[PDB]
Amino acid sequence: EELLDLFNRQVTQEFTASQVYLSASIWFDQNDWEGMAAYMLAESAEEREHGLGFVDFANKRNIPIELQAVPAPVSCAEWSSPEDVWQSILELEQANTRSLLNLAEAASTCHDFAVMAFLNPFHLQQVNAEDKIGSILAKVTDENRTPGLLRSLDVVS
Amino acid sequence: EELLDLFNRQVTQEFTASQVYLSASIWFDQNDWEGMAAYMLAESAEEREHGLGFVDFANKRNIPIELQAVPAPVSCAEWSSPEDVWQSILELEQANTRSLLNLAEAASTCHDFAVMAFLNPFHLQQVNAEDKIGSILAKVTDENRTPGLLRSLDVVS
Amino acid sequence: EELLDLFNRQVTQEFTASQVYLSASIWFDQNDWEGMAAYMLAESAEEREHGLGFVDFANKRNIPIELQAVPAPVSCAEWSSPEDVWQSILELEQANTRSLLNLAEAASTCHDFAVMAFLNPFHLQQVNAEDKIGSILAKVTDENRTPGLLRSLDVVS
Amino acid sequence: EELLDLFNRQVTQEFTASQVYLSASIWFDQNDWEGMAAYMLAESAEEREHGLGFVDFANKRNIPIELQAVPAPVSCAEWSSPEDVWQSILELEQANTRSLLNLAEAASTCHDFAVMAFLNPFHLQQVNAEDKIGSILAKVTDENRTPGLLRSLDVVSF
Amino acid sequence: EELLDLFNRQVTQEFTASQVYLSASIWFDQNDWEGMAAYMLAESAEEREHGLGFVDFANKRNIPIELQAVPAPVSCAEWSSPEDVWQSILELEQANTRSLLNLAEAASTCHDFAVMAFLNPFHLQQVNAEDKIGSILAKVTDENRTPGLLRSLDVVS
Amino acid sequence: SEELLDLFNRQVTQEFTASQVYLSASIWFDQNDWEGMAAYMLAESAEEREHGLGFVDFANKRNIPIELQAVPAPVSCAEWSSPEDVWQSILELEQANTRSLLNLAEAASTCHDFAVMAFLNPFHLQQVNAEDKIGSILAKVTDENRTPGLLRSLDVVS
Ligand SMILES: [Fe+3]
Ligand SMILES: [Fe+3]
Ligand SMILES: [Fe+3]
Ligand SMILES: [Fe+3]
Ligand SMILES: [Fe+3]
Ligand SMILES: [Fe+3]
Ligand SMILES: [Fe+3]
Ligand SMILES: [Fe+3]
Ligand SMILES: [Fe+3]
Ligand SMILES: [Fe+3]
Ligand SMILES: [Fe+3]
Ligand SMILES: [Fe+3]
Ligand SMILES: [Fe+3]
Ligand SMILES: [Fe+3]
Ligand SMILES: [Fe+3]
Ligand SMILES: [Fe+3]
Ligand SMILES: [Fe+3]
Ligand SMILES: [Fe+3]
Ligand SMILES: [Fe+3]
Ligand SMILES: [Fe+3]
Ligand SMILES: [Fe+3]
Ligand SMILES: [Fe+3]
Ligand SMILES: [Fe+3]
Ligand SMILES: [Fe+3]
Ligand SMILES: [Fe+3]
Ligand SMILES: [Fe+3]
Ligand SMILES: [Fe+3]
Repeated sequence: EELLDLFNRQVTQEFTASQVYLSASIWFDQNDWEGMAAYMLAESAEEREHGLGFVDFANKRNIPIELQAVPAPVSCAEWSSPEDVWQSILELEQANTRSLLNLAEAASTCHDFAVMAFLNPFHLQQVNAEDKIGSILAKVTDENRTPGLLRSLDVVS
Repeated sequence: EELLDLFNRQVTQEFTASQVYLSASIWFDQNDWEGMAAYMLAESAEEREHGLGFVDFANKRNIPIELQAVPAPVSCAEWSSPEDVWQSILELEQANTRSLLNLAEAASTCHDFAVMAFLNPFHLQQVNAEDKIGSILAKVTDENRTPGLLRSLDVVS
Repeated sequence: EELLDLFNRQVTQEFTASQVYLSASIWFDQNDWEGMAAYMLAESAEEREHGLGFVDFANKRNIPIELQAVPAPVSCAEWSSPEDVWQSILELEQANTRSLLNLAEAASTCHDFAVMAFLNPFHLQQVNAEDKIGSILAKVTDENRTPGLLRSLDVVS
Repeated sequence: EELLDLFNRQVTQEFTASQVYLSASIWFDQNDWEGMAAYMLAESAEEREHGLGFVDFANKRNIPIELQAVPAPVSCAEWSSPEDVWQSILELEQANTRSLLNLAEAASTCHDFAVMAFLNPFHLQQVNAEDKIGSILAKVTDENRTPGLLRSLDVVSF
Repeated sequence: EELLDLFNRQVTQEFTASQVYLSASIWFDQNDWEGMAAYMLAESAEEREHGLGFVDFANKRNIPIELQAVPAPVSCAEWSSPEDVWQSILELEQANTRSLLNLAEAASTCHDFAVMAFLNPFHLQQVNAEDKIGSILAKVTDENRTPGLLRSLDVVS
Repeated sequence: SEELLDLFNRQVTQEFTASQVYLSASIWFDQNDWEGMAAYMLAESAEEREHGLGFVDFANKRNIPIELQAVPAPVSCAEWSSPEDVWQSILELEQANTRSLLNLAEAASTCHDFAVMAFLNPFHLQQVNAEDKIGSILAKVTDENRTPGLLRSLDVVS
């Protein structure tokens, strides 16, 4: 019952992303990027709400949910500049997107029209999230070419 | 530094309790106790906010946080009735209280007045939380003596 | 009483900090850093308000206060750029913190519960104050790596 | 004066009632009947207000008031269900009614028209108070026949 | 244990003070000091509210409370002037302060952080209460040096 | 101008000195339970500090280098034992704030420093107001304090 397992794992993936955003928030705060830290913190809350959405839909559709361990974030070990963090967040969102497309591909195989309809807005959110992060990362990578300049973006924007 | 250690453990414990309250709402939902499930769901969010509060203080005080795995909730698999769930949630809160007091003990021994001040409203919150859950459990245990009657409590949320 | 002595020293320490913030405001103003000047000026009034809070408590609790001289700020003479100012201010705040922690320890030993309670919000204020000065100093030190760029933090504030 | 004496005893009886209501609040609360607890709590403040009213009238009328001890409520030692509590509260109000009629009898005897006029709203309050408490007791006694049912109306109601 | 006892005594002391304040309102009213009487009456209600706050906390923390007798006030038999009343009220509050501090000592000894946190605002209120009473008494004692002058305090504040 | 810069610096010192003397006075009044008088001195302390900040602000704009001096420990408190003594000391403080403004203005006139003279003018008028008001309070205090308790009644009302 691959579909029920993938749905279950999607919840884990959402909560996993929430923790990694939190991890990014903490690294930014510890290094005095309060603007970038606030953005990561909001995204952490948003990834948790996506998870809660999946759980609620599962409850309604009698998809048994069993909550799994939420793994320790580990990219924070290696981050040493804002660019490192944003790049890890971009990889996280790309993985998020692949996991949703797998889910929707299993639903399609099983003719599970309800699940596919449920997933639609999420596919469009991922498009927007990858673009947004991609854009932030491009800015960060450009600005960090001059010492101190990126520190101006955080504060202003 | 056992203080740093206990502070990290507290963050973990708050997120752990968040997940346990989510598993409770899941079980309540799946068994058609929507009122009780709404309540657990809001407590889940609240525990997460307590975790965030600790993280924020730790950042400001240069207590380095490293996010740990959030363990899977274990007790659901054994719950059979609402009484079982409210009992596990009472134990959870009793544990929550214990670890706040341990943390506070270690702060005291260190003369860390800032940490003690920070924890005061959580100590008072814990008193309230254990009271409220104790009270709910007593009602549940009294009302469940008549078949069907507890379902009536549940349509009071 | 050493408690009495320390309580009186704390008043002087708050007024001393007010003067030193004022000295910084002056140095910033004379050097055309109006945004940083305004910020230091507001911190000078706040420090004076803390002094006054201690004085008022002392009157109420029969701690005799005798006001001491407020020494001339000395660090201005050596400041050459905004980094030097902000680093002196961070030191000032670290010393404000230590003096409050010593007062609290003296209060603890005498079982002076009222003094300990009165001090709690100042312990938490200090945590915030050090985090905030720490974070400005980090930005200032990063942005001053490019000529003129820090002058852009000041105006955009 | 028997009147001065009864007037002072009236004050004591009110403050005693206030304490007994408070002990009922505490038993309810400790036993997780928060609605019944809130009711008793509000009744304790009301009884205190009746005592203060008597005190104020006494001062105006030059009846010297000497505040007496308010004894420890002791029935809580033996309460074990809400029914026991409300039974004790009914007895309490029947006693409040009796000390009021004693005071009024003595006032009538002495032709103290002012005192009797002062007492009239209290005589009507007691009527209402005894009626309300008796009705709550009848409800509690009927509901407690089915396990759990009483609890379900502490919550919904009070 | 010492904590449950002291906690019960504290409720007793608050209700006793409530009666003592009532007793003073009585004495003032009987002697045509309506202003001072109204003030004592408000204080009587306020002490009663403190007692109820302790009771509520004890309920929540499972500190069994059993209400003790409220003794007959007895200072009233000896009061001859406003000054004697206000002197008894000062001693009353100094005794209120004493017992709070003992309760706090005992809580500290047991590491009862919740009780200590609950007590902190009462410690600060006692400081204010003793100040205010000390100050009223100074005024009464000064003003009563000229016949009839104290009747002025009363009809104004 | 050298004596003009020095006097302008001393003027800053004088305002903050006065601010601390007024605070000393608030503390003495509070400790002796004159709350009304205490609140008035505290308000004055803040206002004196504001005047100082106004001088600092003008100095900065005019490029008069300000170096902040020690603010001395107030010492009149040691001597005060009634409200009269506190108010007299405050009158003499405002009389010295006045002399010191007039000195400054004298140096500026000499130097033809028109902007400084313009800047001082409202402070000259304020000092008139301040010496008049302290004078009036001190006369009231000294009159009232001839009857025991009387002064106390008017801290409390006014
Ligand atoms: Fe978003
Ligand atoms: Fe997501
Ligand atoms: Fe997003
Ligand atoms: Fe986003
Ligand atoms: Fe928690
Ligand atoms: Fe909790
Ligand atoms: Fe909760
Ligand atoms: Fe809550
Ligand atoms: Fe601030
Ligand atoms: Fe600040
Ligand atoms: Fe400070
Ligand atoms: Fe600050
Ligand atoms: Fe009633
Ligand atoms: Fe009623
Ligand atoms: Fe009623
Ligand atoms: Fe009554
Ligand atoms: Fe009654
Ligand atoms: Fe009070
Ligand atoms: Fe009060
Ligand atoms: Fe008061
Ligand atoms: Fe009290
Ligand atoms: Fe009191
Ligand atoms: Fe003035
Ligand atoms: Fe001035
Ligand atoms: Fe002046
Ligand atoms: Fe003035
Ligand atoms: Fe003025």
